Amino acid sequence: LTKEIISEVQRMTGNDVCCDCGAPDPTWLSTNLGILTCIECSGIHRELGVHYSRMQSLTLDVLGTSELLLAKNIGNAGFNEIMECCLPSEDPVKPNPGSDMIARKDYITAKYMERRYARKKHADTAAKLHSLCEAVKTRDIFGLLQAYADGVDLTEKIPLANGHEPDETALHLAVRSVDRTSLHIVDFLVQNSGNLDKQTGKGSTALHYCCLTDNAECLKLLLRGKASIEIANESGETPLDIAKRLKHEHCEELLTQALSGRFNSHVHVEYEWRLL
Ligand SMILES: [Zn+2]
Repeated sequence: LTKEIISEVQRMTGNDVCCDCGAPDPTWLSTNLGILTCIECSGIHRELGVHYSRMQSLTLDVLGTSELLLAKNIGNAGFNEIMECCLPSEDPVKPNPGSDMIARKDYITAKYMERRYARKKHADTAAKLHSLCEAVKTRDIFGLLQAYADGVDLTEKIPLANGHEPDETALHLAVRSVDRTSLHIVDFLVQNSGNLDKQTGKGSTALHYCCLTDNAECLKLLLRGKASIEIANESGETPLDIAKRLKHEHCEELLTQALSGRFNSHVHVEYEWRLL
């Protein structure tokens, strides 16, 4: 299963060269970005910290299918189309397979931390948030990626007109609007948001939302991201309380596992991998 998704990921057009230096056959995956790098560039990404890039060997390490949602939907070509859109013209800034560590470090820092080569699309804040909102509603992963390239705050409230509760973020919206074909939209937000605990005007966190609709797959992504299970909504309920009350067994079992400090390592989720 995971092996079949990995071979698919490796065969994606553009995934045959390291995202950052061109080295052939990259095998290191940045799970929150859906891209593949050579081992050398991989070493620099590790230094950036999990708030920027979470590395794992695609062919050597054991992975939960949930960690391949982004790899399956993004890929080097698509990612670089946005992140290297403004790479210098007559100034060969991008490292090549023979480049030293100092050179990869300077480029990788500028590319990912500074976003020096990304296409800055939107005319700031207001626009950025609106595009993020639309990207989620249309389930467009590259639209989410662009918002992230523009440096949008993924945890900020979005200009949503008919939200379920006031002050929803893109994560609240994503959780209640994605399905088996679009879990990766929720995943992108979970792996690139520093705070998965934002609350609606009624104190609801994305976890609460998951329990209200018995969305166990989104719930699994959130727990993997260590969203806090003890935050209560304005009525005093925690997500576990909601799950019990509505009798949503799967959600109850998952939250109870987490509550007892025994939650899953390699998190698998039901998704339309389309590997037939
Ligand atoms: Zn490389």
